[PDB]
Amino acid sequence: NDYTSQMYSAKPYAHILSVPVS
Amino acid sequence: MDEKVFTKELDQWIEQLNECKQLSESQVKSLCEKAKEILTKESNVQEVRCPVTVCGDVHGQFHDLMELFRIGGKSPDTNYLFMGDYVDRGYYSVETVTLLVALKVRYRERITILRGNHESRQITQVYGFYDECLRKYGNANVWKYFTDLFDYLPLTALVDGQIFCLHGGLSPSIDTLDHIRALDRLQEVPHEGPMCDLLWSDPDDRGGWGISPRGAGYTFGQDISETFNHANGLTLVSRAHQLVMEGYNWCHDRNVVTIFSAPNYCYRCGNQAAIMELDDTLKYSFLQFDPAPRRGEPHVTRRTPDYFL
Amino acid sequence: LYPIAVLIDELRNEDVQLRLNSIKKLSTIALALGVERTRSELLPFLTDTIYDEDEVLLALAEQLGTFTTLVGGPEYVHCLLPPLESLATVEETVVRDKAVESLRAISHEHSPSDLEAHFVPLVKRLAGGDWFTSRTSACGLFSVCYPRVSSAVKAELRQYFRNLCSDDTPMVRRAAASKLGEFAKVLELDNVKSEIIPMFSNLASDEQDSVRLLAVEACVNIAQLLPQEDLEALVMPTLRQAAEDKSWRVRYMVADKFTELQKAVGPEITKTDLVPAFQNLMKDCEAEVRAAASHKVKEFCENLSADCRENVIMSQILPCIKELVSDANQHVKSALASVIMGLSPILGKDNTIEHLLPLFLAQLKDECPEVRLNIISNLDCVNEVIGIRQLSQSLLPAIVELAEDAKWRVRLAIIEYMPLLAGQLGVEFFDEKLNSLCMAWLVDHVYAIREAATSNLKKLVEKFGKEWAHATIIPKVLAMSGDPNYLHRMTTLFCINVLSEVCGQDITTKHMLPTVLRMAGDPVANVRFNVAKSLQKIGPILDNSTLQSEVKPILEKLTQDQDVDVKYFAQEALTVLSLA
Amino acid sequence: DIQWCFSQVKGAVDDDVAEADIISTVEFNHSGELLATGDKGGRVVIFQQEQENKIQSHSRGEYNVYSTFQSHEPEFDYLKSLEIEEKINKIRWLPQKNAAQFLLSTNDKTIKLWKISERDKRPEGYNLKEEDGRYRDPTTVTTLRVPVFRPMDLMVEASPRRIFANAHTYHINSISINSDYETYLSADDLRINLWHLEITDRSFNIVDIKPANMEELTEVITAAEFHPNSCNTFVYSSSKGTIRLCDMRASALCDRHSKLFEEPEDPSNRSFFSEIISSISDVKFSHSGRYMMTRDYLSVKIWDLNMENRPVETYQVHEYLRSKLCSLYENDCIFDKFECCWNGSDSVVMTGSYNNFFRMFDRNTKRDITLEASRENNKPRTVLKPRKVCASGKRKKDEISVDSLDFNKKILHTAWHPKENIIAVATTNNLYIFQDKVN
Repeated sequence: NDYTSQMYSAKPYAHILSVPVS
Repeated sequence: MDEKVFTKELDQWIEQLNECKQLSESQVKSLCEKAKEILTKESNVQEVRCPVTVCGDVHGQFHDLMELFRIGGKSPDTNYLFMGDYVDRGYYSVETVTLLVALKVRYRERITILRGNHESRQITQVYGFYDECLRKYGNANVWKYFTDLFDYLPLTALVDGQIFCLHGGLSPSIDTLDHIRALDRLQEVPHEGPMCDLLWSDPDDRGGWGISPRGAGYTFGQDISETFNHANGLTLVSRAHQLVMEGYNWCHDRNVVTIFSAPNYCYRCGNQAAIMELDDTLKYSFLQFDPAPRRGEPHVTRRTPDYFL
Repeated sequence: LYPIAVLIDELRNEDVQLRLNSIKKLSTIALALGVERTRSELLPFLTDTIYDEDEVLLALAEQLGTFTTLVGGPEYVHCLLPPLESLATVEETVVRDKAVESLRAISHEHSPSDLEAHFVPLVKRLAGGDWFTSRTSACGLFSVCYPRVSSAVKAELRQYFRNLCSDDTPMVRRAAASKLGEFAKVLELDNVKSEIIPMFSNLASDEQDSVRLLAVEACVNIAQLLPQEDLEALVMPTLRQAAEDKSWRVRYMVADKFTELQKAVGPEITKTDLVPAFQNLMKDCEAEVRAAASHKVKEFCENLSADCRENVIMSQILPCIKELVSDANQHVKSALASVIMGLSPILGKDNTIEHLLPLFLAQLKDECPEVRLNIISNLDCVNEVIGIRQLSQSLLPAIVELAEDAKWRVRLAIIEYMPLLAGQLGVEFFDEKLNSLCMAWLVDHVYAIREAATSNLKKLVEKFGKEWAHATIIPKVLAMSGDPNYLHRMTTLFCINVLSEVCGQDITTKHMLPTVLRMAGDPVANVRFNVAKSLQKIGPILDNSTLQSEVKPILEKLTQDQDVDVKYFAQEALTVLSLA
Repeated sequence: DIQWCFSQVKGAVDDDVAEADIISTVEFNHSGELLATGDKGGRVVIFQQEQENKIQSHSRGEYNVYSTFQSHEPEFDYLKSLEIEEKINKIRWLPQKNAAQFLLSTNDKTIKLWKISERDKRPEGYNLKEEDGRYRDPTTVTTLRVPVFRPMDLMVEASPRRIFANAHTYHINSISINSDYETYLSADDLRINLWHLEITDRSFNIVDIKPANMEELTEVITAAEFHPNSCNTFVYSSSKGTIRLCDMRASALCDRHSKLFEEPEDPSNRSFFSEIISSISDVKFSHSGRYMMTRDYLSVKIWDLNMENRPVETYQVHEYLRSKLCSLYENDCIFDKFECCWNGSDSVVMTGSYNNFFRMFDRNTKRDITLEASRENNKPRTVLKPRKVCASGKRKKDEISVDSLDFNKKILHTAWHPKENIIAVATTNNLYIFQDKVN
């Protein structure tokens, strides 16, 4: 069991997400 | 005597620049001095008469400027009225700015170039213009020449007293062009003050007053813009310096219009661009266009290349 | 003598440009020192100078190749071998190629005795070294030093070649497979059949594919040698194994070289074996293979057996094209449509209107403008054979639908193509249907389209003649010159400029001159100095009397306007026309 | 079984290194002589082996410095304008062409191509000046002599020969020379290009898994590779466990794979972290050509080119941390791009771990050791002693407790001499050269 309540892993490869412009 | 040889020299310079070839520092110095002695006469507010073809941000994208010239008629056949921003991330920013200033010097009546917010020594140093000058000229003299030249550029422009053109937005401390005539342009634009609002402020869809994210200027709302419009006896305000997907966008009950002239800004946003054609009857129009196909770029082509057959 | 000691101290330098423009004139320094001085002490300074860049060595290689006379001639040419050999080892491929070219060049200077004495051992050293760049550079020297040696040397060289074509690196192997054809060209026929075919097969069946895709060109150059009674016993199995390869690169390289394969192997073997392989290529799984194959359709059918040509064409090739036309990949249709036309003058009018015309109309209703562009540009073949009536009954939908869409590039393309269509179709149908499109373009929004139509007017008029011009061409534009916008007025002036020099002096003076004089009074200054430009351009065709009577006073007036640009241009006009 | 004996140390000697002192990649040559080491900031260094002086045979020479050259400078990409970095990600050695020794090199967004050559000659003399540089009179010249080459000391150089810049949107993280000395690839986090070694202005995108709407990112590429004997088999990894194996023969655009190695996840382990601890980190082939290791975060796994749904073997690196996973997530140590390396002949594997441990499992005898790199407790020609970790409180004078390991000295990158048994483990700031105990 673990208590960091969450259901995502976009943390390490963050810059692959939007960070789009300006 | 000197006028004829100078005109022929300028014609040669324009012809050479038309195929993306830079110049020497002596030529830049002479052209900058001539531009100084020409622009020292024009006041802050300039009344240019119709017809004219309003433009927008070019941001150093030389090929987009060439496409614009191929779309809206080659100079000096068609008048033009730019709104600054010849720097910040263009691939050929020096070529674009020298072409524009050469056209201004040779055709001091046909063309009129306003002042942009991004043409300040610190701003150009931060946003790659200084780097471009270093990597192309090998020194920083031409950058200093262009920066000191930038002071003489007029703030705004007028067309028959009805269509008002400026790079950015208005100011709360400014009410009419009579203060504009009183304001001095031979100084650096600060991060605060009425001139900063003239060059950095933006109109917003929401009401009230907001602070621009760029750290300078304050965003005027609908009410202030409308009060200015009906107070000064104008019909609409033409501005620039805001990226929009569809090229041009009406705003604030069609009072302020946003115009962009650098299609595919920063080569990634993939927007459109348009130029407000203005006729003798003052029936404004628009001519949307797409960025011209270029050559020499590193192509990430899904189609097979010639080395892998 | 001073510039000599100037240049000498520029070889040893620290600037690449100064070194370059000093090495460019090595012939001058050589003539300065002389033959003995050069051969004795200059070349040893050029042998070791491998501390340089691409273009420096690239120029030095050629310069050394061209020194065959400054060293003395065909007695000491074998003294330029150290520097070229030491160039043939660098990594930049262009330098290696220039060095090999210069070596092959100066090889024609050695005496056969000197050949066997020094050049052959150079080939042995280069083709036996360790640094595989040396072996790659040595692969391509046998062709120029083979024919003039003795028998035992020939056997030694063939042994070296066979030891090369079985190397353990892939680069040596591929750079030997390349020159396999040039080597086999000079080998005697019995030696060819005995030795070249085994190496050729071993290459064609190599473990790589970057090595297999050259055996096809090797096969062309070899099959152009053997007698007809052997192209099936020796070469054909390799080719049939190639045309079913597993790596699409070899299939491509087979397709792209199909017409030469046919020419070489001869119509018998073509009609026997190639057509099925051709269909198997055209029904491929990849895109580029079909692209090349379809692109090669016309010339293929145009060289078949003269007797059974129509039979085999109609029986085999047509269904493949009927499948291709309805493909989903753009480039395939774009390639096929542009080449399909060549079949009509060989199939005849009946089979044309039966089969070809259906898929012609199926093409003309495509969606990728490039397809319609190609199929419209390439209409002369069918127009020469079946008459343009049955096609012109339906071409107008295509042209009209094409010349009105959004992206102005395709409009510019169809405007570029309009003169060909007008000259190929006929004038009556033109003035009946299409004549409105040029007038609709002349007032288009996008300036580039306006200039395109401007030049199109000149091309069309010089094609037909000035009679149809003053019939259905100029008056309307002069009437249009009164638009509210100034751009269209300047456009009319542009058309007058581009038309005056061909529409006859009488017609100019009687029709357009009053229009120019009226336009000279336009309020906005742009039209006025453009009028000045137009008068400057049009002056020569006019008469001096007309100038003095009407033009000169207009120039004097225009030299007095409120602005300065029209003044400048009118001064230019008066100056270069002797109207001052 | 073999024994490992500390035999050298390099780099800084203290424990207060700056940022640009963190060894970030280590890659042996093809033969074994040279050994690159590109620590952060771009200071690629190159260690030559002291060749065997026939007077002493057993003592295979220690490593000496051979050259040094800055690779990448800081930068600002005004288009996005944030922080174009000066790291070194992946060094790779092209084979022997001539007396030079080429080598690729890559920061996060531009791949150079260096060259290491030797010079031992220079010109001495002039015709317009004397050696002093004091010009003679341009008329005093009467005879002409040509500069000649006279010997000198040995010297090296490193000139950037090509630059494959400006093609990837995201961050490059892999390189692989192909199989034919002509091409190579370089896979960013969503694309894959395929350059040609002598053309610096083109590329050929060959794999793209970018969804049209950038909201739903599910998989990202994490490592690519080619086959050391095949011309047309590249095996790029993924981020959810799968390892696709494309094939550049069927169709040019290899978006349609030809296999899918994928573990059928077991419900007996997935509690809160499998989706983040089951991400591949570096997929290496094997010198033979068949097997293909994939070091994930917690377990080396040896796949096979003829068994899709299952590995042939499996090993556990530091399985005693499956409980500590939670605390490890609290300082971003759960994200750590590890790496492995094969034997010279497919017999042994290895992989870095925490607190300066680097296990090496065994193929044939299934044994596994756990050494420890540390300058203090050893001297050249000593012998290392297999350590022993403990999960529970059974701490009897030969172990290190699980609650005492320092998750700050991570041995990420390692190497292995392509023929002999001279490994080179790269700690946070040093370049240990544990040599074998030759007998």
